[PDB]
Amino acid sequence: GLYVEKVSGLRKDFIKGVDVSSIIALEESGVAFYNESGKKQDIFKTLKEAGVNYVRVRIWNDPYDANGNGYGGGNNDLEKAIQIGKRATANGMKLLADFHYSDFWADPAKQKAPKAWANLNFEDKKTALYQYTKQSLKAMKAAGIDIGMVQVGNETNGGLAGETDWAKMSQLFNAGSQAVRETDSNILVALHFTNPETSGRYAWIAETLHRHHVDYDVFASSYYPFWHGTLKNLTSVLTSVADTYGKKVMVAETSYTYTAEDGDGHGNTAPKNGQTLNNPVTVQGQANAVRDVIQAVSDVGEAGIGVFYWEPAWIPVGPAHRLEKNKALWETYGSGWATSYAAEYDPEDAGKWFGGSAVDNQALFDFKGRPLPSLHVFQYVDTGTP
Ligand SMILES: [Ca+2]
Repeated sequence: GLYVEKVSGLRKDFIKGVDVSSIIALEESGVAFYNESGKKQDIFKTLKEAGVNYVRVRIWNDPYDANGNGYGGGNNDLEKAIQIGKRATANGMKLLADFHYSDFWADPAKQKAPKAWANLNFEDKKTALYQYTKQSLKAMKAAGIDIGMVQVGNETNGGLAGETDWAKMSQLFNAGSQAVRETDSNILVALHFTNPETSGRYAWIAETLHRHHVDYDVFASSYYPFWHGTLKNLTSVLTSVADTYGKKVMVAETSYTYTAEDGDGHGNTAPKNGQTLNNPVTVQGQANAVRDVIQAVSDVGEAGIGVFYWEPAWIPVGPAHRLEKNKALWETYGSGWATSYAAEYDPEDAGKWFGGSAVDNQALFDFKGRPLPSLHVFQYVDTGTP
């Protein structure tokens, strides 16, 4: 019994995607997913029947230490990207290649360059980034993966591949963009930013990108109601970018908590005090959250092309009361957000906060790998619930 009010004015070709980057690590850890009926089934087939038509995957250059131990977080590299890509294509879903251009998590605070580009002069790093993108894409193409979109960077609010100067950042952006353009004209190029609540932040970035002639088609944004202000602001701030620079807009990342419980043993990101919780922390609440973001992006008009749910299947590898036994898995398969081996690259965070999943209570599947009714949100927004 899940209610979802039809999204008014939702376009038929609206992108409904999910980012299941951790799916491979979880699978190797023994985690399994089922369907409505309760029978074991490939998550990708389940996602398809749910109305999902796009899949996002993060890609790190070298998410491993000198000895080959994954930093965790899914150990996402070009290899896993292709594995995931192939499966998505096999299920009639486009792929969104999200290049972090880093060996590990990239966000508004961490934009470290791949160890390989560690000490390279800007000129050489620029050409390296172009090569990497070009090779990576050609590789995916060879595997026969349907690539529909490419993200040049992840939440590049203040940096990219060790670069923090917007003049040099723009050049790296075009470098990656150039590779995409040469690979296929139909592929959309997107830049990803976050923190839309910051007064005039997106307006400034849009203008800056334009001043440096950065060639991109989609202006993507993250959206987590816990900290990113109101949906009215999101819609508004994105509409400006669209109207003023004629770019398509979209939400690259978003999610919500369906339970306050942590069934993994590793403390979760939400919910917590100080965080904004406009919807109840329940399956219905989570569905409302997603349905509203879709509405918010749709209200942008022609420019709003889609929404991406972030990690809807990063469920626990085992019960919370097996912490010790889980730690083993997280460490061996990198099925957690980070492994101790990531300390060499990020001694700050992952260095002494490595562990399991922090978003298992924000998935569309339960702790047992079974789909929650909130997974049907992707269909209901079209018609609604009887
Ligand atoms: Ca957890």
